[PDB]
Amino acid sequence: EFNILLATDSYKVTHYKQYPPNTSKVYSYFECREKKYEETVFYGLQYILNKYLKGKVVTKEKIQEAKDVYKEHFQDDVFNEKGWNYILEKYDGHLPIEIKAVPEGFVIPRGNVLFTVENTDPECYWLTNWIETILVQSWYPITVATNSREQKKILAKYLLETSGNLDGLEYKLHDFGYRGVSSQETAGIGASAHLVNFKGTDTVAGLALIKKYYGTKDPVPGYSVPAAEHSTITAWGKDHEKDAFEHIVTQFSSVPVSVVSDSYDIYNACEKIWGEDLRHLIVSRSTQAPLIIRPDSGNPLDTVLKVLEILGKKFPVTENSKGYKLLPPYLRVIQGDGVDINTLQEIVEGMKQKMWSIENIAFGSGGGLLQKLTRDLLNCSFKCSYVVTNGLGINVFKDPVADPNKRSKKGRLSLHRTPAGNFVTLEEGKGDLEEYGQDLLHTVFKNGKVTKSYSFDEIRKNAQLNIEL
Amino acid sequence: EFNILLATDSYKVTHYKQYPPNTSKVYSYFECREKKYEETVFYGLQYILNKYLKGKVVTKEKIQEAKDVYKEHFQDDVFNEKGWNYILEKYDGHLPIEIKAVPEGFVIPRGNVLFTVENTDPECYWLTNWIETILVQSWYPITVATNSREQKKILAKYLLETSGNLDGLEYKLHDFGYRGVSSQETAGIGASAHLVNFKGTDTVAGLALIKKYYGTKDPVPGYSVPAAEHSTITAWGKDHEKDAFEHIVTQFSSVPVSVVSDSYDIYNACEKIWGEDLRHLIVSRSTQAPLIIRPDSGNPLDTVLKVLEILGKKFPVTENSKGYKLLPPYLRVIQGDGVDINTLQEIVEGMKQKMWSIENIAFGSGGGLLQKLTRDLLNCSFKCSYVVTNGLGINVFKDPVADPNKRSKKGRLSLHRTPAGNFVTLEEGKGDLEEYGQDLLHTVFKNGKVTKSYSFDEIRKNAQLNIEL
Ligand SMILES: Cc1ccc(-n2cc3c(N4CCC[C@H](C(=O)NCc5ccc6sccc6c5)C4)ncnc3n2)cc1F
Ligand SMILES: Cc1ccc(-n2cc3c(N4CCC[C@H](C(=O)NCc5ccc6sccc6c5)C4)ncnc3n2)cc1F
Ligand SMILES: NC(=O)c1cccnc1
Ligand SMILES: NC(=O)c1cccnc1
Ligand SMILES: [Cl-]
Repeated sequence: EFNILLATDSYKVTHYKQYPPNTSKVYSYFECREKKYEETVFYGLQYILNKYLKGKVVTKEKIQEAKDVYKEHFQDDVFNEKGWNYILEKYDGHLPIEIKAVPEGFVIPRGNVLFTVENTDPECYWLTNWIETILVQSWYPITVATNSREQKKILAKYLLETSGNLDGLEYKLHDFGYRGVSSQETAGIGASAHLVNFKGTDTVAGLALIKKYYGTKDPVPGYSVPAAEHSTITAWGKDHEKDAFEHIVTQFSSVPVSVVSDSYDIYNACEKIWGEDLRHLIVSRSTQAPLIIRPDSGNPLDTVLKVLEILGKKFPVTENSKGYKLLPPYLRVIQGDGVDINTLQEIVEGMKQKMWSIENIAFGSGGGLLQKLTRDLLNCSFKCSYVVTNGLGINVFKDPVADPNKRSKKGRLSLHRTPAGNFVTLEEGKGDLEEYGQDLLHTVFKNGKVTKSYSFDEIRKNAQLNIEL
Repeated sequence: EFNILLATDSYKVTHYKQYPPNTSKVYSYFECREKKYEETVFYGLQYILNKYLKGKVVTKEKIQEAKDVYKEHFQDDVFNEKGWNYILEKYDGHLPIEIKAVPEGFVIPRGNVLFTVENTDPECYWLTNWIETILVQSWYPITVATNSREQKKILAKYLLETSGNLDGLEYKLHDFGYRGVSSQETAGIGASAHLVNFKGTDTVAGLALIKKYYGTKDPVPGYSVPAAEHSTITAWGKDHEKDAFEHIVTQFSSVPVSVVSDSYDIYNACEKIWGEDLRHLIVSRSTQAPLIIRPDSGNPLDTVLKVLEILGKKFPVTENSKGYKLLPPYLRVIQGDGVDINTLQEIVEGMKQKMWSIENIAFGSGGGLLQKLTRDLLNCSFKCSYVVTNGLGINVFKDPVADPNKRSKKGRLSLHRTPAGNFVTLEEGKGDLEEYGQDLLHTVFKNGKVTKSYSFDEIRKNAQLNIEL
């Protein structure tokens, strides 16, 4: 079982002896600091509140196990067994903490308060920063959702430019990162953060997380189609690649099917196997069940252009109303090797320069989508900004001399609409003056209970693009 | 509960229909492909075998749950219920799989088979690659352990050059990465891959993972010391940084204590507060309990050098037998910001040029140690190499025209010691010829049971550096 007593950085165990004497309150906030990723999607906190923070999280056994571990870990007795016993006996193991947060799915510019944490009992002044480590891991669902939405921005721009509309935009970036992430739990969290912006996923674990912690009107959060891998092609033997292709397309004749075609020679497969030997099987296919040719190797842009050029000469190409070339509706393409936000931009721009519509293509991303991201990318940070000591509050901050980018905000914080409809974070309790209207943070957690929640449908609506609205 | 049926890439649900008819065996292997990271530490598979693969992993309830999710996910009934029901009835939900692997902790050059997977029942030919996604996630503990051990090599070289020995080498790279990773489960896995090489960690989760899945003779795998964060300093007030310092070194007067000193001005704090105002508190400290000044900002190399020059002029420096300057034993330094393998190399090289011993310093790394890594880095791959169809085995592989690096191995594989003491992977069953001694691959899993396991103590032994030997 999970033990929140053992779910923190080791040094935090010793933090209670470091605060000034008579500290009654510790108040802290989370932000994506300014340093392009100018705006972030807030998503993932609700998962953490339910899975790890709500309910009876303290028991006598959990106190005892933390005791025994920390005695040997530090080779000394520094564990605050008294304060954890106080929480057990006084609150039946419920955390005396208040967390206020911007609604999930909201798109907020960099450098604004996203959530705040404070203790609701003077005796638990140390508890605020104890749970810093758990809460800061929200950087990851925030960064996946933000990085995924930025790629959707690129995709929407070139789809609209080459086709005249945004049809099928939500299926243009498909999650292929299950194997490429660091764990099963990461796969679920990251796939759900992708599904805030798109509908296509192969990481099954995201669907379960969404249903369990957020919910949707529809039965399934994400969708997928039948597809081949190298083992199901190569197992037929090198000389029988055509037999594998024919068997697979026939097996899924009425639904869309993706067939990786680069096992030996991608160019030969598109020109000779799909384009000649098996062309009859492809042309008969329905509009709703196209053959999706997937290259998996080589330079991502060079491969897509040569693949499209080959198919354009074996298959009937039309020109759409914007003047961009279109494969017949039974034939499409997916590029799922080496796709990240940077190469995605290079591919669609190169496709447009060669007059190919983005309608022809979808993208799969693995490591780029879920694994190649860090807390440093959006500068996610958690800092103390206000404490009460001897009954007097003081506005608290850091201001390192060698880096003004690491300066932290001062005092009690609030998030507001500006008169022009933008966002601003008010410092030093100044939101109490009511010059900017109402604080947009809501209490989402108080004294062990989740007090406000959002369905995954609300989050998706919140996270939409302007071009979509 | 965890459902193995919902723990794979979506398209693998459809793969049982794509293999050639009359296929009785699918045999697949894992390698860190060649393309410096010339050798990898094999670590982490035993965690996955116990947590996810062993025992009764299939139930009627699980099969039903999977059936309903996949019907909506694909908008088609494609799930192989008969195959999963066959496993329930014939083997009480135990997976008919055999996994052979190199012992954990072994240091193997790139491009060598590390483990193989095959089905043991002809009806379950599809199951070998169903569990590809689960197994491939071993890239992460392998990559953390490899990257951490390479940094230990760098540290070992420069400590030895500057001090004449390796005393304290195992404590020179400290895991700060708990908050910087993507999830709780990732934190446990990655911190345990670090403890294969070092003893210092602030990520408590990794300790429980080791004790539960690997084990140690010692009470705990990793250790830590009391340490301050910015909140415990800044909470005292901007004009009271000196009061916070003095309160903390007195609260932890008999154990080693790390104090972040860059809240406002790292160089003022070293020169004036530690250097003059609190110097008396410092000089009296024991060798066993030094003050560890920690800079958390600026250029990592420039800050460490300036910090050491400042301290060298306020405290009595000695010159060791190699001619390198040594702080007094009650005073040490830790750089725990912006540290990865590249900058770690720049720091110790810069310290050597300025004639500072590596004895003076340790390093703390967070994102670099546990989160800034991908499967691309060691090119961890899982590919099918052998199948039996119609009673005949055939050697299977991919060989994309665009990339020579993506070529896979052929046939049944074995791992051997060469005459010169190196390693070789024999293809096409040629290990049967017995010209190369015993296969170093061992059956670690068969038909639902873990058949050989290793203690964390033997893993640390296997992963030792040559310089340590
Ligand atoms: C693994 C994977 C599978 C499919 C898609 N995908 C669906 C698209 C879509 N839809 C959704 C289905 C009904 C309807 C539809 O016409 N389908 C067929 C279709 C159309 C275009 C493309 S391009 C690559 C595949 C494909 C398939 C509306 N519209 C636009 N682009 C879409 N891409 C992307 C993937 F990464
Ligand atoms: C968070 C943290 C804590 C300690 C270390 N750490 C211990 C070292 C060691 N030891 C081990 C303990 C007993 C004994 C010892 O002298 N201790 C105190 C000590 C000595 C050197 C240094 S340098 C930075 C900190 C520090 C502390 C022998 N020998 C060499 N270098 C060592 N670094 C590194 C960290 F990142
Ligand atoms: N459906 C796919 O093509 C896929 C899924 C997961 C990983 N790689 C590719
Ligand atoms: N002990 C430390 O100094 C520490 C731990 C975790 C994160 N940052 C710093
Ligand atoms: Cl209890």
